[PDB]
Amino acid sequence: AMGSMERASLIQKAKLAEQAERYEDMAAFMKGAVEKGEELSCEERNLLSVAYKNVVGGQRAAWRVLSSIEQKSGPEVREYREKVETELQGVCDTVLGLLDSHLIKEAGDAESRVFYLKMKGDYYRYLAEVATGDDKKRIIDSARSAYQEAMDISKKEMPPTNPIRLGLALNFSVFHYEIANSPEEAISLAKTTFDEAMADLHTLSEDSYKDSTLIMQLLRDNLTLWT
Amino acid sequence: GAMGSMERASLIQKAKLAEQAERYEDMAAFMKGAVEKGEELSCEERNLLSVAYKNVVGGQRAAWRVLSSIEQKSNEEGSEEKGPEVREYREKVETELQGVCDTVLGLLDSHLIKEAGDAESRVFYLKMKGDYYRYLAEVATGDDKKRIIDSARSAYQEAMDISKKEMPPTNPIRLGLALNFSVFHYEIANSPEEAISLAKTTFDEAMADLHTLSEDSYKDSTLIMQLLRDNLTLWT
Amino acid sequence: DRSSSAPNV
Amino acid sequence: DRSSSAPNV
Ligand SMILES: *CC(=O)N1CC[C@@]2(CCN(S(=O)(=O)c3ccc(Br)c(F)c3)C2)C1
Ligand SMILES: *CC(=O)N1CC[C@@]2(CCN(S(=O)(=O)c3ccc(Br)c(F)c3)C2)C1
Ligand SMILES: [Cl-]
Ligand SMILES: [Cl-]
Ligand SMILES: [Mg+2]
Ligand SMILES: [Mg+2]
Ligand SMILES: [Mg+2]
Ligand SMILES: [Mg+2]
Ligand SMILES: [Mg+2]
Repeated sequence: AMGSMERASLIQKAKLAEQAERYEDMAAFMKGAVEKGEELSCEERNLLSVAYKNVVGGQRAAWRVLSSIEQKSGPEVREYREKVETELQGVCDTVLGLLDSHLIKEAGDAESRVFYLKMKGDYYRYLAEVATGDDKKRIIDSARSAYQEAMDISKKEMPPTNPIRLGLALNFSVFHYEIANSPEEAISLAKTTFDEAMADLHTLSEDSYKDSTLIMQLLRDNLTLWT
Repeated sequence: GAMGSMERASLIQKAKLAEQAERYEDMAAFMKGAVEKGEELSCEERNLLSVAYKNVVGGQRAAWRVLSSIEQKSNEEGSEEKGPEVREYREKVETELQGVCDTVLGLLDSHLIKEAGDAESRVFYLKMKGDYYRYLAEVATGDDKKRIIDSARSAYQEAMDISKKEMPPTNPIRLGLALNFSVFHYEIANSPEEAISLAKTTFDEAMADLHTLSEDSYKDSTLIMQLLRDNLTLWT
Repeated sequence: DRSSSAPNV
Repeated sequence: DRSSSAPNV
């Protein structure tokens, strides 16, 4: 049904779904919009991001509850945790599939390239949160590789206080701390990111000020937690 | 998958897990499976069934209201371009909401109402029938609307008749029924006088017997009585 | 402003 | 606490 809808209609319906807090619908509309094969604007990338983040966010929260109950411990909690986990992996695979088939390209601006590579890092990180096999090692390497490529571009092409560069650095620091068991790297990255961002904050455009300062606050909050 | 072959106890346990995970669609599916095992539900299990579907339909009702508001604002603005998308999406959400309501009413009819023994469970299920017809009525527009409203009224009235004969005036289920029937009167049947009269009578008769109410039901019953009062203040 | 129905216990 | 990642803007 999405294939037969016009791109403009899919974007409009994604915005309606957002207002209704119907994030699964919103994600489905944005998936349809991506599949029209045209680039996404900054605004449209935000819609795509919010939709899937909310979907996977609910699944991650549920997984954590069930995993906690399971570890305190019949087969029921294991089975149900596995069910939720499989659904979460399905959503991650869908997003990574879209990134690979449609969104990640050699061309287009640095901002969009960094954004999509960051997102690839994020959804491999969510897969890593529930991974246990030898697949775990591979998943972690995929996350790291995506983040690192994004970092290299952002350092070459983007100011230090750019919101996407900052958001990438924040999430890579979380990867280091929570996934890769590298607290030293997590803290060093977060501290360097914060200082370099603050040093150039006076050059940042006013339209990005709110977003960038929010990320910088989270860098600080994490640093306090980690030290 | 395939809940027919699953242990009833496992379905109940998974419903409780789903509740803790705030996975209400799953929770509802597990409780539907438990009902289909064919045994009566306890008070606790009826609560699980109620919470699950109420949360599911609650989210759909909230979304429908948002979309209906946007649709009407668009239409009344009367602009030559915008309107079709929001209508279509409102219709989609509405169809899903109607599907959940039909599932609940289906369960009540096929498994729960007939097979209920005691008055408490009978009143509870007849109340629930009233409620889910009321939710259908909120989005109904045709001549089907009149029929849906009559189905809600008939369910509520039968529940009321039993509760008056079999249950104390401070009983939580009797109170909950009376509250929701008063809301039906006010919001659905355009009968504010009946809404106010029912709510007022329910409140006074409950308050008159409050000193007899057991401590185990005290919190629930006083909460309903507060909502009766809040509605009365809103309606007058 | 909508009327209040019974909540989840 | 868990570490905080980038929120929805
Ligand atoms: C311009 C563009 O492509 N954007 C702007 C918003 C967004 C959606 C998600 N991000 S992010 O993950 O880089 C990020 C999230 C939160 C915050 Br406060 C932030 F500054 C960046 C980029 C797509
Ligand atoms: C014993 C039994 O069958 N119960 C107890 C709780 C419940 C599920 C919710 N109700 S209700 O809708 O009658 C109701 C809801 C809220 C409140 Br505060 C209340 F007093 C009653 C019956 C199933
Ligand atoms: Cl399961
Ligand atoms: Cl639609
Ligand atoms: Mg087209
Ligand atoms: Mg698994
Ligand atoms: Mg058994
Ligand atoms: Mg106009
Ligand atoms: Mg209709």
